[PDB]
Amino acid sequence: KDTYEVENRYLFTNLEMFDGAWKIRKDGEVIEEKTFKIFAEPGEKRLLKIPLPEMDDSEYFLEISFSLSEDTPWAEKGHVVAWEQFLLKAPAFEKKSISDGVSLREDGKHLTVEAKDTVY
Amino acid sequence: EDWFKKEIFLHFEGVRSFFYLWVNGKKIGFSKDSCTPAEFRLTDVLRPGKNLITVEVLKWSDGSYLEDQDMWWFAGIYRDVYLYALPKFHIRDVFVRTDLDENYRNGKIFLDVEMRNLGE
Repeated sequence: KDTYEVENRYLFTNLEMFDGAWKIRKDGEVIEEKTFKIFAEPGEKRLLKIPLPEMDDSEYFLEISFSLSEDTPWAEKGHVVAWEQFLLKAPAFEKKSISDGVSLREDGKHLTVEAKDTVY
Repeated sequence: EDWFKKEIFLHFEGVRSFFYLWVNGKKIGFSKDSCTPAEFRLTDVLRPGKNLITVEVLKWSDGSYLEDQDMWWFAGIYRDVYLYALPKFHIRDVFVRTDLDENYRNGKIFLDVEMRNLGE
């Protein structure tokens, strides 16, 4: 969950040329962003350690991305060349006992069901 | 004379297989199915006292192509005919349905009443 293996598949490019970033998303919204650099020659595999926070019953998702450190003839600083995402933790589902009532009215052509301020 | 403060209808219960209708020389229309009724409103083309009803009946029609039952081919006004009068404002159609509870004990009645106005 905290350990990730990066593999450089460029023929003639070191991964040091790119700005690394990782983000953690709680139920879709983010909560933690960090930048990093990683040295890896063409072909090489390198490990990446990501400290994780204590996590409540929400659903957590990591996203790891590389971008352009500075402008290029074909694109501007920050442009994203590669990303991958992973489920950290699934969510805990709640189930709630409902005590409140529901009415019902039958007529020739309709069944009517009332609950709070909604009629079906 | 007391019929003309009301709406008058000419009802054929059955005719096989096609027929035209004239009233007092004039052409009211036609009808094709041999086993359901034909009804005409005649309040406008009818006069107090003596009135002439003329009916032309054909044995074979395009309606015969759907009446190829394993049975004798007959023809002619083979069910009752009659006139009757309703108030200007009258009950055109009724649909009565009935439900029964899960135990088949208690009942519900579902009533549709269609009304029709003609100058009331």
